[PDB]
Amino acid sequence: KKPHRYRPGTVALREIRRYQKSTELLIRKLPF
DNA sequence: ATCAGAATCCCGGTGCCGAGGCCGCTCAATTGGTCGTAGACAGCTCTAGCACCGCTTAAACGCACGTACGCGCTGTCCCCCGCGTTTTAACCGCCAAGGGGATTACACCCAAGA
Repeated sequence: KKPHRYRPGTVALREIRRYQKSTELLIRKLPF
């Protein structure tokens, strides 16, 4: 059985929704 | 149409540092009184805004015809989409460099200061 693999476009929108719902700082603290 | 699959939301559960309630003053807010000038009100004016006519004309709309920018569809191969391996951004215990107590056996005698 071939392992699960999302088509190009699903995880992108998932990350869009996740980062639009949360307001945490996306840039790291020490490098900035 | 239909199922297997990893990804996502809500519920026991918990406790802790952030959110919330209380006390003493004391320095800012309040009261009362004396100056007082910038603000409210009346008056003159003429310039500036407003409405309308005479004569003029380049600007704006409808007509004629096609075309080239506008847009759907096709062939390609590409470089991101996504998973697996450590690693590089720091985080975390024993070497071989010196600073020091210790010694010069055991028992006895002589001399000379506080």
